[PDB]
Amino acid sequence: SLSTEATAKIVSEFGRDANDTGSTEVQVALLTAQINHLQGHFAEHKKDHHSRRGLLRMVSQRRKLLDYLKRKDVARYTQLIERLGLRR
Amino acid sequence: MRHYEIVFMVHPDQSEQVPGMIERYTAAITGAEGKIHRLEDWGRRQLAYPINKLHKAHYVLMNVEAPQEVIDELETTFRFNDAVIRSMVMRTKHAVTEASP
Amino acid sequence: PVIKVRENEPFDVALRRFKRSCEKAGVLAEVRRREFYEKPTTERKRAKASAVKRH
Amino acid sequence: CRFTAEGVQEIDYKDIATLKNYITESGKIVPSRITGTRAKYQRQLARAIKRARYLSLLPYTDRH
Amino acid sequence: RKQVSDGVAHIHASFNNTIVTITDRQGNALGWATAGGSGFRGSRKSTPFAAQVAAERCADAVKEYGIKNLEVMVKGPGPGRESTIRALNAAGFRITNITDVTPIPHXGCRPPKKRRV
RNA sequence: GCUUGAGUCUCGUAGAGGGGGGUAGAAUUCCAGGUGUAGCGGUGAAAUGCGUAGAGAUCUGGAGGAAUACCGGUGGCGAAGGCGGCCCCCUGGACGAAGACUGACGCUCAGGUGCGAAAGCGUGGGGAGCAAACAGGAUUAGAUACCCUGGUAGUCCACGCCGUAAACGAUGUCGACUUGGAGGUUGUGCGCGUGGCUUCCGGAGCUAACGCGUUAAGUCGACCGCCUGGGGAGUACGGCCGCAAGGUUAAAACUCAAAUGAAUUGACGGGGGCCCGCAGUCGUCAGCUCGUGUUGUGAAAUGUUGGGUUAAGUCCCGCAACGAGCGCAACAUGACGUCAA
Ligand SMILES: CN(C)[C@@H]1C(O)=C(C(N)=O)C(=O)[C@@]2(O)C(O)=C3C(=O)c4c(O)cccc4[C@@](C)(O)[C@H]3C[C@@H]12
Ligand SMILES: [K+]
Ligand SMILES: [K+]
Ligand SMILES: [K+]
Ligand SMILES: [K+]
Ligand SMILES: [K+]
Ligand SMILES: [K+]
Ligand SMILES: [K+]
Ligand SMILES: [Mg+2]
Ligand SMILES: [Mg+2]
Ligand SMILES: [Mg+2]
Ligand SMILES: [Mg+2]
Ligand SMILES: [Mg+2]
Ligand SMILES: [Mg+2]
Ligand SMILES: [Mg+2]
Ligand SMILES: [Mg+2]
Ligand SMILES: [Mg+2]
Ligand SMILES: [Mg+2]
Ligand SMILES: [Mg+2]
Ligand SMILES: [Mg+2]
Ligand SMILES: [Mg+2]
Ligand SMILES: [Mg+2]
Ligand SMILES: [Mg+2]
Ligand SMILES: [Mg+2]
Ligand SMILES: [Mg+2]
Ligand SMILES: [Mg+2]
Ligand SMILES: [Mg+2]
Repeated sequence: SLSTEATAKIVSEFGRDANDTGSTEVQVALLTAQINHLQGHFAEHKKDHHSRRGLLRMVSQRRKLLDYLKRKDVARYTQLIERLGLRR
Repeated sequence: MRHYEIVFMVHPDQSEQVPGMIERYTAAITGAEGKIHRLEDWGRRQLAYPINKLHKAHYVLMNVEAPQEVIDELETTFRFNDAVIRSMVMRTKHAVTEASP
Repeated sequence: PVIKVRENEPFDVALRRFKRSCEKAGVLAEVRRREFYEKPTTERKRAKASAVKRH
Repeated sequence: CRFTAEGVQEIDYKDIATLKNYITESGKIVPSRITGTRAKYQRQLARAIKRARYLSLLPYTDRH
Repeated sequence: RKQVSDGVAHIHASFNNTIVTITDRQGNALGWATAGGSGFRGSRKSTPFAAQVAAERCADAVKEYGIKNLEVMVKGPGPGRESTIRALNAAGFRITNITDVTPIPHXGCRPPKKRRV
């Protein structure tokens, strides 16, 4: 999983504060960081199906949070996907 | 850094080579900004069963804080040293300083 | 199961000490268990059955 | 259970004097139903014994 | 005909037969007998009595070596585990040790399939 | 807008969760050599087989593969399939404590997509043990079997395919609510609490019954999947998928008046326990019944079972049964019935 330090950085960049761990932007940024990190794992470990199920849950959760944010605030949504480099 | 507990046991004829090996292996670790929390030379003990005809071996314990690569490097040294008949490297959660049984 | 026959001990006492060491170690039951292959399904069924009658 | 009573956290593979209480003379690990070890400590004990056996601090069997 | 004060009796007690082999303590065989080669075939071969007679005849086979004391290595589950050792005692050997040496795999190889009798 | 559903963060906990790499000890087989000598092996009994060209046994050295005794547990983990020596590397989930944070972001899900035991298939490796096929030996009326001696695919590894199993709790997922008892396992607060997971018993209720019973098959709500007599048939045709084996979707004509579930009384078993007998009929065997009560929706059950004891349902003691009749016994005598004898 993501380190305490790497997590704390992401909360600082995308959150309102260090305490603001709940915001959709932070949550999406955290999921994105771990999805990107795990690409190296699954490149090496192609038949780690059990861990991949956890990755696909991260992907699905991110998709649901982005869809929530899109319909709640299109502008924040647009900013976020630019910063994180997501298609949608 | 990660905390490791290392046991290795040396061929009883190379018991006199062990002080040089200990100071060499600790030199490898200290050079990587690593720490030595414990270092016990248990000396020649009776083996519970024969390992490669031998009935005794010279045990050395050391608890170490280091990067994983220098530990990986130290395991390859044990592999390719015929004096080192057997070794075990174990992750520990915390540092261990206090003396063993 | 390894008995050293102790001094001024008769042979029956030596031999029953060997018998008791064997039954404690469980040699013959382990041999009889390993004579034939038991499918894992059969093993689990046996384990469950023993448990249901233990309780 | 001694390990619970005596406040033990991690059973040490190096503590051969302790481990010898939980093996038979054949070298086999004694069941928890005999010794009254708690399940959590029985698992630690089994691991400790298997490490000790690897390092030839304990025998696997009474006939090497 | 060399003298061999101390020896080892190896008892191979299978379900079908008993082989008694007396060796020196290097494991060089000095003499042997079997339940099958002692006037017992089929059902009688796999009995404690046939194992007794095998042990008696093995003691006769090693008469000239002057073996006085024996260790006993017992191997297998068969009917001639105990009766063999009693016979070696009756033959006038000093039994010093008794050891079970039955092979037990620590898992090992898949055994043959169960018989559907 | 809100924080109660859902989610994020912090600290910690247990775990055969997964992927990769390394390594240990036991054992089997094989090879080489020593000692030793007539058997070994196998079965119900044998024989095939192995062995004087020195087996089997025993000791020493070596090679190689596969699986990890004990621990071990109605134990643990995983969506399911499944996962078990030890060590390291990479990695998924769960749970608890105390807050902080987001602010309905949720539940379910046709089509879709992924994962999916074993066998099987492709290419390349590997091959100890085991073992479809196959061969021989037995058994038998025969024995294309069961048993024995061998033994190839396969079982193992890499990568790809297959997509099925009594893939089962034969029980879809999510949420709420509704008496108890005894355990297991794993957290945590001060003997006493409080969470998670799990096993057994049982209450109301439910159920055709069996049973289920806060882990519901109870009481409700949301959404999905599926059924509509037995066969024909999960078959044909068509489509799609597959290297193939085949999978998946899925009819009709025709045919029967049943098929089926659970439970009841018998009878029967090459099921178990306990007894008896020189081991017209069954059989002089000790049985067979009824009234009333009670239990069950009901067929029925109880009594008549049970602990003892007896030649005996003989007698005693217990018991939702309480009594009674025909038998037993007592004073040759054949209970209710059976064989359309
Ligand atoms: C008209 N309708 C579309 C029918 C239908 O609903 C079918 C179904 N499975 O529900 C068919 O299979 C149906 O579509 C269909 O395919 C039919 C058939 O294939 C055949 C064939 O091939 C040969 C004989 C009879 C039939 C059949 C009577 O079963 C056909 C019925 C078809
Ligand atoms: K080495
Ligand atoms: K949907
Ligand atoms: K083969
Ligand atoms: K009923
Ligand atoms: K559904
Ligand atoms: K019909
Ligand atoms: K009645
Ligand atoms: Mg066999
Ligand atoms: Mg983990
Ligand atoms: Mg692999
Ligand atoms: Mg397979
Ligand atoms: Mg293949
Ligand atoms: Mg075979
Ligand atoms: Mg066969
Ligand atoms: Mg199916
Ligand atoms: Mg299953
Ligand atoms: Mg099951
Ligand atoms: Mg089903
Ligand atoms: Mg679970
Ligand atoms: Mg119940
Ligand atoms: Mg079909
Ligand atoms: Mg088709
Ligand atoms: Mg009656
Ligand atoms: Mg009467
Ligand atoms: Mg009564
Ligand atoms: Mg009368």
